[PDB]
Amino acid sequence: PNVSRTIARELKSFLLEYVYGARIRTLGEMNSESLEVNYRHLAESKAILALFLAKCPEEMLKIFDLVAMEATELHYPDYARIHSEIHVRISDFPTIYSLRELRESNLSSLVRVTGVVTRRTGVFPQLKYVKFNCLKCGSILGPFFQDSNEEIRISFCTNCKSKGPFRVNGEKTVYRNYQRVTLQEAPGTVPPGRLPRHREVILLALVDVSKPGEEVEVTGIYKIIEANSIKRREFSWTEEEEREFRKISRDRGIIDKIISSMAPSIYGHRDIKTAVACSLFGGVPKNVNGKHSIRGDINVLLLGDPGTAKSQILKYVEKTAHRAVFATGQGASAVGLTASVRKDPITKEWTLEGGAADKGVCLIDEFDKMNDQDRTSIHEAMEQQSISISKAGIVTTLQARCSIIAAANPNGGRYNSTLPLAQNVSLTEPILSRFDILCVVRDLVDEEADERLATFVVDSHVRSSPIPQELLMKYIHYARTKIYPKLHQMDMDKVSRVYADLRRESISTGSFPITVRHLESILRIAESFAKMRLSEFVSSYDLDRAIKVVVDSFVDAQKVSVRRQLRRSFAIY
Amino acid sequence: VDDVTGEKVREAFEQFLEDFSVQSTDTGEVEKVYRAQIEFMKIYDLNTIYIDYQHLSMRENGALAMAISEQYYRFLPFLQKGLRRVVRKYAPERVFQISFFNLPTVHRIRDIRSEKIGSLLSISGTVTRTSEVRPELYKASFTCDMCRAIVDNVEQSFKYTEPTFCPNPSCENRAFWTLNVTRSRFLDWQKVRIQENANEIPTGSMPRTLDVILRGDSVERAKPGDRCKFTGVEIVVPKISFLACHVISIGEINELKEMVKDEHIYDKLVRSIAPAVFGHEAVKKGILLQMLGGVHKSTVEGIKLRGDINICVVGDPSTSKSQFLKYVVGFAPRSVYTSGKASAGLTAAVVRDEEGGDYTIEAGALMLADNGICCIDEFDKMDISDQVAIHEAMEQQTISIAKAGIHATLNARTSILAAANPVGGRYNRKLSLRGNLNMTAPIMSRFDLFFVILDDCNEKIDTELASHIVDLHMKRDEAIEPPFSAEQLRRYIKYARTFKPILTKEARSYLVEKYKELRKDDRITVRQLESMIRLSEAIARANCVDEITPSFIAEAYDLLRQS
Repeated sequence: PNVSRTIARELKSFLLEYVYGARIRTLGEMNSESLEVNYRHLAESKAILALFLAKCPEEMLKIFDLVAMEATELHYPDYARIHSEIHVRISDFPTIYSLRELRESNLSSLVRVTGVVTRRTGVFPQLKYVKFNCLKCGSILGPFFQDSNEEIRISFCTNCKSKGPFRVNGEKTVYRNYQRVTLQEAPGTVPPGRLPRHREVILLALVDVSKPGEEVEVTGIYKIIEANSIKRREFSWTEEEEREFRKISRDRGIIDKIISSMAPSIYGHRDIKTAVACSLFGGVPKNVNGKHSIRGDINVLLLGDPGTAKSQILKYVEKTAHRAVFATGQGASAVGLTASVRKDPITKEWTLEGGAADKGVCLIDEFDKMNDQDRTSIHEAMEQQSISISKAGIVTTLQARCSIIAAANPNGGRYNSTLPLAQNVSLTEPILSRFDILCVVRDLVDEEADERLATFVVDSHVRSSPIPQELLMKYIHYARTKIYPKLHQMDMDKVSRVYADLRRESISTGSFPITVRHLESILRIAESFAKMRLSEFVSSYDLDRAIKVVVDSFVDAQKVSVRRQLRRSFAIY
Repeated sequence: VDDVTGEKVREAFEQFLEDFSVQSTDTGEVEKVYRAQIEFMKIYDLNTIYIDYQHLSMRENGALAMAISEQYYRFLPFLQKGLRRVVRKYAPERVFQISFFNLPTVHRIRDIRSEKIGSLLSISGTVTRTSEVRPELYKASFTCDMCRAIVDNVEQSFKYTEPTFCPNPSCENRAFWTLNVTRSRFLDWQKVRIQENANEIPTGSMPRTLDVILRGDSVERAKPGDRCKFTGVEIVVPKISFLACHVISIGEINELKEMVKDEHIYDKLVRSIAPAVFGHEAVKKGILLQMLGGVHKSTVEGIKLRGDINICVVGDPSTSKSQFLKYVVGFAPRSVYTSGKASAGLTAAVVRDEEGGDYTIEAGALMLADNGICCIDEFDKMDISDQVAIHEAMEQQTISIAKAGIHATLNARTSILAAANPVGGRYNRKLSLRGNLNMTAPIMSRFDLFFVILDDCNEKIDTELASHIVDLHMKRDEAIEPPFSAEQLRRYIKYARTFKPILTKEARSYLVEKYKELRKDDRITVRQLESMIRLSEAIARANCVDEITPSFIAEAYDLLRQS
């Protein structure tokens, strides 16, 4: 149509009257081909262009590249010798859709969707055109083939009129660059009972800038989604809820209220939920001059009798938290640590995908019942916050810095308290050393516990002071994405004095030692409590709760013969 | 011959849709609700209507339904054109889906012949596997070789078609038009696997499965591993496939009101749940209370709890404890039986599909039943992997499958009926249950009730048992006969299932003392307390009393004391 000719000259006058000169000089000097245009800018200028981009973006994209190349040609001479075409990046889409709202009415239009990328393919062959060799007469014939069907069977020759066997000739054929990533819905925003959907995305002209296993925002057209723009930056906090969170965090020591708000179904005890809350709230990751990456996550390990609740609590924690997936699994396990390089049968190739939480928390149930692959993958992810892929022609180190909450059972049911935890569990010491907190429950008897536990669990079943659940789960996302509390060298050296007592007393009476990882763990627990307290820095008494958390985990993980250590730690209790 | 019959049946269908409005105030006279249904969907524009076949069977003395019922594929565009004309005249991007439901006859997968090709059919069964939704071409926009003219081509659900003549006489060629996707409406197309139910399989036969196609907005509703009932059209695929339009999650009052007003119902119910077994009232009590559960709903936080009853039978060799196993599966429709020794499969195994080399989760023993009893014979000869898969499926009422990078968990509700035997067979009273059962604590936990059966020489009941065995060995004896049949017992089980009762304060005050009395015998923790709490609403539903009194929970306390 000639109506595009009055569209072209409109936006040609728009780019010289708005930041577009700085945008075109940055794409021209970086020899770049990506031009950035915000939707609000031209939408404030002309809403009819925004309506045309929302209705027919495929014919709207035939004007954009031409006027961008014309602006680059009169701004820079001979730019067509190196770069023939320059694309545009339509960002700032207001109506962000979900993957379950993708319907028949959203066809041939612009859509911004959130997701997680997996099984990414780079520069993998795509077909646009074909040819075919007819074997009977030995002739050539060719049509078209895009990116959705398998292939358009050709069975009728020109003059053979035969049903002979035909062969695929792609030795005169088109050149297609294909990078399709199977995007999935995030588990932190899926409704309960339903399953997350998945789609296939085409990436062209934007390959290997995306990270698998992370949240992503893609703006493209819907037909199979053909992505135009990618964004690796991304139930949220608002302005009306952020002032009341600081007002709630300033009054009445909210750490214990968050602990009491963690388990509404049962009474429990604070040793499981204190480790659970400090593991979900996490610490901060720090590096010195680009190296020495410390793990900011806290991996907790639960142990005890089978009757006691370990799965219900984990499930509740997962529901409460963002990007937390309860993978669990024993026999099912399959590919360990969600990271895998594998062949794919749809088009016969090699691909890499990190399964399903790079910032999230992964929940493992029945830790003692696994094979060699899923133990080694979680040992690599616990040793380092990354999983490397070094096969099928690809080498990629993906983020596996996810917190680990594992639950296990001992060999025989009973805890057998007259033996240490190393003889009790089947696991050894270096896989136990990655877990900083080892919480363990035991058995109990008198009327007191019978009067409280059964009444609280029957109160939880007869019904269909603490902090409410919605404000708590909004506070988790508000504190984990805005603050980073450091430490100041004013009086922190005193903990190096008390560690100097606490290390030495573990040799003379105990058998298992205390190392520098426990010091890193109590600094992470103290900064996690400072994160939950929403302070600027860690206080002096946060380390008191941190040393209490490490004493009732390490001393409780041993025999009854470390009983003198129950009173030896009473001076700092 | 149907070219002049199609316009007449289109006029009859639009007269059926035009002559029926809504006059349903004060439960008076009846008339169909279709015009208000179209007026309600006017805002949402989905056009995925539901028309009842029972409501269509009254016109022309059923003769309009019988003529449409055999020539459904030959009358379907006339029906959609009549629906299009009535929504074009009653109301001002256009796709349509007409769904029929509630057929009076339920047909199996083994009674499908070639005489019903093209007719409508009701197929019930269980879904084995599912295929991810893909766009259906439906209709495409072809462009000519020289005219560059648009042609709206309608596919016929067989294979990629192609026109023959250009409509504009600017050309008359037959060379390759080119396909176009802008002006071609696309509908999601899913292909799932339906299979024969476990209660209607012939003796020695194989449970033959079949693939059924589905379009419109009937997709993404059918959950895997759940008994389903489809209504559609038998369409051949170059194989005899099926097309469904309606999905549902499936799986007299004078007799029911007479049976809930008496007082001795429960005593005939404990001796009528297994009429072939002499003795063992406690095992019959647990089997009767293990069919119906309760109070699982939602915890005050947001997590679902284990509201089911787990039943496990143990004892010496050569008893009648497998007979219950043979009864449940012959009477309960939601019942899957496995041999146990010859068994991932239990916890829903993973199998690959070559289209995308993608995984699908087969239910197997663990997820086949919904609100039913999965019965595993020989529980102690199983491996460690399936028993930790059972434990992973039991801590939380869900099952997780981790394969090929994807992790998927789903809600499966089952009541495990575990038949076990000792390490030596003979049960010795010398030691505890743990050393004789020979299985670890966690897999020993989350079990509500254990039934230990010991035998010896006690002539007075033994002669009666042997006489009952030899009196049973005849052609359909009356000795076995129950006080009432299963005919009202099935609807009684369903009526007690949809009841949903609750506990009081006196029951909780007696329950805390009962938990102290159960813990005074000491393993016993919160799980056995949850098992007796779940058995309380099951015995409340079985006795059909809403607010529970502690006297009916006293029998459950005595049942726990008897074990």
